[PDB]
Amino acid sequence: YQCHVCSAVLFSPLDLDAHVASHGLHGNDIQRHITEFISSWQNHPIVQVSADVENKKTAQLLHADTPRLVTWDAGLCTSFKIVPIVPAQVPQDVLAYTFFTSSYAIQSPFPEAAVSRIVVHTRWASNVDFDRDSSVIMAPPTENNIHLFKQLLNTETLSVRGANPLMFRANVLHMLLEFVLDNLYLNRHTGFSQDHTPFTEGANLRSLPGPDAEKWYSIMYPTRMGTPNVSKICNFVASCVRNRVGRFDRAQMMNGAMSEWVDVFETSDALTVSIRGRWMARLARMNINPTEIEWALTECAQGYVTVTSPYAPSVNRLMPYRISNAERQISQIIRIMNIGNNATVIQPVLQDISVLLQRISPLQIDPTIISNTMSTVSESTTQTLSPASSILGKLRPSNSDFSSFRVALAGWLYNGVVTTVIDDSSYPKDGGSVTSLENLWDFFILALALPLTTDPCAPVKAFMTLANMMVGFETIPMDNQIYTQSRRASAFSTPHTWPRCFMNIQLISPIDAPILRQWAEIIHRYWPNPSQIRYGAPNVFGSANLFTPPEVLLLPIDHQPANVTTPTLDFTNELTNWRARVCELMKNLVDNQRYQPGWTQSLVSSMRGTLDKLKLIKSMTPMYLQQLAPVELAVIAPMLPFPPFQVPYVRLDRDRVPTMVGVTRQSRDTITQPALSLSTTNTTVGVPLALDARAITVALLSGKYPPDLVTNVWYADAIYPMYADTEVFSNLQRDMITCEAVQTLVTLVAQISETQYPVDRYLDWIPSLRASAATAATFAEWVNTSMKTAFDLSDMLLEPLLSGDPRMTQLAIQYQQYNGRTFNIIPEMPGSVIADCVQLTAEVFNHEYNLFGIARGDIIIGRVQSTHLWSPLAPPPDLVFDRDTPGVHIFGRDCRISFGMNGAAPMIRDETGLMVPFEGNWIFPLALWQMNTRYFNQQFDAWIKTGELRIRIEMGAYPYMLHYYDPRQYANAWNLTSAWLEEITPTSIPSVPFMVPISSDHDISSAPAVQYIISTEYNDRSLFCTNSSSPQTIAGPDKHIPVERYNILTNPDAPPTQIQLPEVVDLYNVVTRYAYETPPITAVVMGVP
Amino acid sequence: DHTPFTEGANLRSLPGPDAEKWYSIMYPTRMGTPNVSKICNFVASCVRNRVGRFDRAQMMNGAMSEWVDVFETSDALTVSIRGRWMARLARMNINPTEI
Amino acid sequence: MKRIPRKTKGKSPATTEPGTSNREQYKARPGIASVQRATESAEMPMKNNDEGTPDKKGNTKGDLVNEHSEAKDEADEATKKQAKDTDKSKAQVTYSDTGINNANELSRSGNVDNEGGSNQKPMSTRIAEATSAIVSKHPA
Repeated sequence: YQCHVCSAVLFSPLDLDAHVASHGLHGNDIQRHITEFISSWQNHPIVQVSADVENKKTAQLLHADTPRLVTWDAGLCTSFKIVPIVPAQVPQDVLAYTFFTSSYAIQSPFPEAAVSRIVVHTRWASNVDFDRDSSVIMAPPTENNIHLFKQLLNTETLSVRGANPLMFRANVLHMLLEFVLDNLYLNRHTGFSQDHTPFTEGANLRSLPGPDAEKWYSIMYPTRMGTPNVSKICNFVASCVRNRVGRFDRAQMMNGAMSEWVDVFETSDALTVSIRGRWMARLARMNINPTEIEWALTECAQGYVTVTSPYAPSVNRLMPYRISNAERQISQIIRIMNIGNNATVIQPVLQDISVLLQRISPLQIDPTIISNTMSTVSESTTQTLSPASSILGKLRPSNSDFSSFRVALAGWLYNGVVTTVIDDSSYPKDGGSVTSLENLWDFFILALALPLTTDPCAPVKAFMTLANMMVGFETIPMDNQIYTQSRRASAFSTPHTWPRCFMNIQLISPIDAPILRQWAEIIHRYWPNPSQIRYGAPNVFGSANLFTPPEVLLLPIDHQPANVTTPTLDFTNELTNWRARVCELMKNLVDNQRYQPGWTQSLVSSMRGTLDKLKLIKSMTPMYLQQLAPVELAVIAPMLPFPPFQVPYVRLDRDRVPTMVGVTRQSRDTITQPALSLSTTNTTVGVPLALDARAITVALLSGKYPPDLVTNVWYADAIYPMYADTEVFSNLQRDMITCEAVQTLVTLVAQISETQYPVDRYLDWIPSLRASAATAATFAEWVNTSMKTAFDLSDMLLEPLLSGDPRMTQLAIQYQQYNGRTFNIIPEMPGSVIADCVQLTAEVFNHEYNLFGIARGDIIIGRVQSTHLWSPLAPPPDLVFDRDTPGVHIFGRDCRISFGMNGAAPMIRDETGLMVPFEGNWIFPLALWQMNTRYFNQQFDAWIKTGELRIRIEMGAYPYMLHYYDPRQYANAWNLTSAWLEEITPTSIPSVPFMVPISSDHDISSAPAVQYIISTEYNDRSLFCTNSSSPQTIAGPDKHIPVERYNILTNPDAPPTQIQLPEVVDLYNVVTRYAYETPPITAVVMGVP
Repeated sequence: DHTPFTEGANLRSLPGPDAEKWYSIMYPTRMGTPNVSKICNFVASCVRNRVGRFDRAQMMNGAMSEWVDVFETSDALTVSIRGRWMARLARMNINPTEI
Repeated sequence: MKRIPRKTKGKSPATTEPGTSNREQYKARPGIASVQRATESAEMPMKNNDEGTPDKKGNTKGDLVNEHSEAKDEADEATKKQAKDTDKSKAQVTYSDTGINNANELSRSGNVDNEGGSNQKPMSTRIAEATSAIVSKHPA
C-alpha cells in the first residue's frame, strides 16, 4: 500500500485509513503517535510516542514532562446535586401514564422527600476520559464535614476532630483552587434521539454514553415529566415554558451526518459553564496551523533542508502551541533559579551537548598531523634537550580524549550560569621562568588555548603569565605597592584585579621591557572579536532570550559564511592570525639568547624551526570554528531542553564586564528585606568550570575534514533525525503551565498575608492569622502539589520558589557591570485564566457559602424553651442582640473572673472596667473562650443551662452540622451544646450543631422543645424544597422551589444566554459541546541541492 | 504561634530535651488570665505586642539570618556584660581581603 | 468512550504503481542510529532539586550540613560523574579544585528553614512543643 500525501509505505488498508487521518483525511490507528516524520531521499520514517508506553517497538521517545491540556467530558457540566435528607412517602391520585396497553412509571426530576438540600460534588455526574483527580466532595449537612477544613496546616492539633479557626481562609482558598482545577475539561459532543413524549413532542434530547441513557432524561430535562398530580414539583413544572429544552442550535459545518458543534438546554450550573468557557477561550487562543509550522521549521533549519506539511481544509483541527515571549522568559527564570549553584544539576547538560556536537560535526581530530609535521624520533637519547622531543612530550598527540574542546564550545551557549576557565595545573609550575625550555611550551600552549574560554579575564591572565615568567630579566612598574610583578597569573580572576600597567600600554618602557611591550600590543591588537548570529523562529516559537534581543545568539568569535575551498594559511581568519602572532613573538623572544643563559648549546636554529613548523601547521580547526561551528550551534540551540542564557561578551573593555547575576521576587515599589539569590554568591559570574589547555591546543592544531565532504548532504543527514526527535512543542506547553502556576501562586498567597500586591480581596470575613514565611511556604507547597497532580506533572514546578519567603510579588532578573551600571529585565506578565477563574469562584462563594457548608456570621448561646417551629438558621429578630443594643456587655482579652464570698454573686470584668455578674447578654470573641476553655466551661455551664445568661460568640464564619428531629416529641439540645463547648480547644473547634424541626404536610400536635444555639443571620440558602411531593406545607419551615435558579425556564422574557452571576447560580442553562481533531505533528523533510 | 494567645508572634525554640517547659518561662505575657490572682493581675496590665521576635536582618535568601532581636526573659546585667564583650570581639574582627 | 491511565498517583485492477520499489543502497553519514543515541541523552530534562523546600507536613527536606560544604560536595560529585561518563579514572573537565577561589559560594540545603532559623529541630516538632506548653486539663 502507499499514501501519496506523505509518500509513506504501509501494508494495511485499515492502517492506510488510520494514517490518512493525520493528513486530515478521515476514514474513507495509533493515537500513541505524537510526531510523524519522513525523509525524501531515503526510506526511513521516524515516529515519537510518550515515554510511559510499555512498547517502544521501533519508535522514538518523548521524555519531556508534558502536561495534559485537552481533556473531554461527556457527562453533565454540573457540580451541585440535590440530595434527600428526610425521606417521606405520600399517597398520590395518579400513579402511571397509560398507553394502549402498556404503562410507564413517573420519574420526578427532584428528590421526593420531606426536605432536600444542595450539596457540592464536583463532577458527580461526569463521564471523563482522563481524571484530574482533584475532586471536592461534600457530605449532606446531617453528617460531619469538618475534615474538609483541616487538610492544611492543622498538623499538631489537640483534637482529631475540629479545625483551627486561624486557617479557615487558607483551607478555603485551597478548596476553591481544587474546585477550579477539577472542572478543567472540554464538553464533548455526543449523540441525540428524537423524542415524542406528549409533553416534549418533537424535541431532540441528548443521550449520554453507556447503557440505559434514558434513565438520565428525568434528571436532565425537568419539563419532560408532565403534571400528573398536585404538588410543589408539579406546580413548578406548570410554571415552566415548553420550548426551551433539548437541542437549541447546531453548526452548519458537519462531517457525515454529525454536526460539528451543538447548543443544548440541559441541567447544569452556571459556574462550571463559565469556567469551561474561559478554558475553551484560553486553549483556542493557542491554535496553530501547519503552514506556520512549515515556516518555523524551515527557518530554524538555517537553510539546509526544507520542510513541508500538507493538509486538507478544516477548522476544528486544534494544535495548541502558540505562546508569548513573556511566558518563555518566566519559565527560563524559573529554570535558572532551579540551579542554585548545584554542579550536579548542570554537568549532564553540558556533557550531553558536547557529545552531541562531537557526533554531528564533520571535524575529526588527528594528532598524527602533528607527529608527521614534527617528524622526529631521536632514539637512545638519554639527554635529548631538543625542542621537538619536549614539545611532543607536552602535547602527547597519541592520546585522544577531547572532551575539553567540545565542552568549551558548548559553554558559549550558557555564558550566564557557568564560566569556563583553564585549570591552574596547566600554568607553569611555580610561575616558571623563561630560562626553561620546559616552561616555554607551557606558555605557548596556554596562550594558544586561552581565547576559547568564556572567562572575561582571559587576556589579563595571558599577559600576566609572560610577565611572571620574565621576573628578574625584564621589569615593569606596579601601580599597587602590594601586588608585585611575581603575582601568580591564575589569580587575576575578576575585573578589579586588572593592572593599570596593562590597560595603558604607554607605561611599559620599550627599553626596560621590549618583549612585554610587544606582547601587550599583540594582545590589544589581535585578540579575537565577538560577533552575533541569528537563530530560531521567533515569530512562532517566541524566544527565551533575556539580556539579548530575542532573535540573536552571541559568540566570542567572529564568523563568516561557509566555504570549504578556503585556503588553510588564510591570515584573515582571526584564530590563524593569533597563532602566527604568538609564534612570531616566541621567535623574537628566543633569537638572541638574551633570556636563556646556561644553555650550553645554541638551540636557536632548532627552536626557530619548531616554531615555524607550528606556525605553518596546516590544520583545519580554525576554518571549522569560523564557518561551520556557529551554524551547528544555531541549529541545535532552539531544540535544547534548556534554552541558551547568555551575557554579553566584551573583548577588552573593562568597565562593562559583567560580574554578578541575581533574581528578584519583589516589585520595584517596595522597600523590603534584601534577599539576594544564591547565584550572586559566585566569585565569577557563573559556576566555575575548569578545562585542560593541552586538549584544546591539540584540537586546534590537529583538525581535518573528510576528503569527500559535501556540506549539503552531510547536514541534511545530520538534521533529519535530530528534528525527527524534537520536543519543542511539549516544552512550550509546559512553559505556559509554569507561567499560569506562578501567577496563581502569587495571587493566592497575597490573600493570607500583607503583601502590597494590588488585588481585590473577597475572603476577608473568613478569619485567619497573619502568615509568616513558614506558613506561607507550607501553603505554597500544597498549591504546588495540587497543580502538579491536576495536569499530571512529575518534574520541577515552582520548587525553586519555595526556598525562602514565598511572600513574593513578581519575578525579575538582572545583572551588573563592573562600573556599577545594572540592567534589569522585568517580563511583561500577561493574564492568567486560572487565577481569574479562582477570583470568580471567590465572588460566587461570597454569596453561596451555605452550599459549601459554611455559615456566615455569629451564634448566640442561650436557653430558649417554646413550641414554635421557627428554624434556628433563620431566627426571629426578637431573640438576637448586637454590639449596638442597650444593656449588653462587651468583653476583651482582659476578662478576669472573681468569686464572690459569703453569698455574694461571682463577678466578671467588663471591657470598660466595670465588674458585672453572671446574667444578661454578653459578646465574646471566640478567642476568649479558646484561651480558658476549661475555666470558663467550669464556671458558666450551670448559669447557661438554668440561669438567664446568654452569650453571643463573634466567629465570622464557621462550619455547621444539622440534627433534624420530630417536633411531635419532647426534645432537649443541652447534651449537644455541652459536648460542643467541652471540645473547644486552643487549636481546634468542632462544627456547630444545630437542631431543626422537620416540616410536616399535615396538621400535627406540638410538644415543648429546648434549644441553646441559634444563628445570628439567615443561613438557609442550601435548603432546596420541603414536602416536595405534597400540595403544601402546613407546619414547620416552608420553602418552595427556588424559581430564580431556573430563570431561563420560568422567566418568559429572559434571553437564552443570560446569567445571574455572581449572586445567584442557575441550575438550567445553555451548554456548547464540541468534537475536535488533534492530529499529530506531520512533516516531510526535503533536501537542498 | 498557632494559638490565639498571641497575635501570631514568632517564638524562639530552645534546644535540648524537655524543651516546652521553657515556653511558659520565656514569655510571661503569653499566659491566659482567667483568675483574679496576683500573677494574672500583673499580666493583665502588660503590653501584648512586645513578645517573641522583634527584628531580623535577612541578607541572602535561603540562609540563616545574620542576627535577630527578640523579647524574652533575661537580666539586664548579664545582657550588658555579654554586650560589651561582643563589642571587644567586633573591634578585633578582620576580613579575608586584609588577610 | 475511551479512558487514559495516569502516570502519577492522585488524591486517592492493478495496484503496484511503478514507483514503489525499494533500493536501500544509501547509507547515512553520519549514521541515523549514531545521531539518535546522542540526541537521546540531550532530550532528557534536567534533574529536580527539591532540597531546601518544605514538605506536606511543613518540615524542610535535605541533609543537615553547612551550605558551603554542601556546594563543595556537590562539585565533587559532579567531577566524579564527569569522570564516569568519559570512561576515565580522572576527569579532564573538573567542577572542583579549579583556580578560582569560590569560597563564598552557597548551595541550598535542608539545614535552614524559611524563617532563617536552624533545622536542628523540625518545624512540626517545635510547633507541637510550643502548643503543648499551654494546654490545660480538667480540674482535680
